Amino acid sequence: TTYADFIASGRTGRRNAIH
Amino acid sequence: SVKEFLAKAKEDFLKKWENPAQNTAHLDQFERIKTLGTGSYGRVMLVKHMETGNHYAMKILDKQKVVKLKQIEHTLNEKRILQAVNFPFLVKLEFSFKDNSNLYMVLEYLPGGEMFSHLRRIGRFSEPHARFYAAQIVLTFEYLHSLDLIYRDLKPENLMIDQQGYIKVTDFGFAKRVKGRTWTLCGTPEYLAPEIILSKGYNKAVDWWALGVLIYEMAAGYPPFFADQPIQIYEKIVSGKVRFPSHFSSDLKDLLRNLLQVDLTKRFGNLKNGVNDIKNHKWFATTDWIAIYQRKVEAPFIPKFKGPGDTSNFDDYEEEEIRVSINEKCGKEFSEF
Ligand SMILES: CCn1c(-c2nonc2N)nc2cnc(C)cc21
Repeated sequence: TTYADFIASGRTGRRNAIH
Repeated sequence: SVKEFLAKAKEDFLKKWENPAQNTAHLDQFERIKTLGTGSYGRVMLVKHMETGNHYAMKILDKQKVVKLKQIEHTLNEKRILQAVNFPFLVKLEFSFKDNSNLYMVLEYLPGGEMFSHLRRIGRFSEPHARFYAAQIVLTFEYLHSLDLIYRDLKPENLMIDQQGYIKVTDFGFAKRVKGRTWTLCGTPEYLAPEIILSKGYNKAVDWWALGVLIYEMAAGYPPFFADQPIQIYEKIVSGKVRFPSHFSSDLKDLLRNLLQVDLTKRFGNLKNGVNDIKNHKWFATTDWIAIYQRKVEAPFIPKFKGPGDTSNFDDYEEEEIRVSINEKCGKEFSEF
């Protein structure tokens, strides 16, 4: 599922602004 | 009318924008409680102002680190804009000052925490719940954009939930007052509009693209473009493709196709009718814009209130000292702060 793919991803925590 | 309200708001803003408040408190007036958050910008600390007993969120930036990160102009923008704005859905800047080492912005504290934590934990918000929050961002961008301000970092991490369940936008680290186009590559990967990724001159339409990303993430529980690395996210954004969960209403999908629109001559918020294309959309038919502004609408969620200084809604961070050198650092760079 898309949800399972998101939860297994490395970007579920707080996201930093770019540099 | 909306034109009349915004005209008075501009007159108020310009007086403060042209003559900014400076040096309105000192570090010794606050008791350090706990770190609320950290990032490349520095940290945000929960503090208590002894003379009032009020709690505040003190954003602390290290001047030397700001210089290394090439964020001098951006930090001056953040403070100059925050001290000048006034809107129900914007976090208030209560005081600001600097010392030999650091810059301090003392903000209104929201113990309710970031929308981010609630959204991740609950998983997703129903459409009426997501709409309630979306309406506050639409009004906030209508206000900011009328002052020639571009926000540039919309995301659930930057939306605080107050004691009444309403939103307060925080973090003006990339906000800028610009009448023309601008070019800085800044923002958060998942929320970048294609014109930013493609190194084009861009305008306030990037905030409306970011609103599409936010509404999608609130209603789906995950963003429209995600991957393990930013490069893979950028490839998805620029592809011109987007997939919606089957539970999304027809009205919600129609609004999102118009906000997540690569074509600038077609993106809602960027047309002749401006923000009214969004306000008048079918998805917002039940939204009473004035009742939202006046905070008369019952909020769908009220964070558990455990006291004015409680931090249960925030993660824990390693506590570091607040060091103040005996020598002034970067005096010229931050002279106007
Ligand atoms: C820790 C979350 N946070 C807050 C607040 N956290 O609690 N009340 C706040 N206000 N204000 C911020 C400004 N800039 C930043 C990067 C983060 C901020």
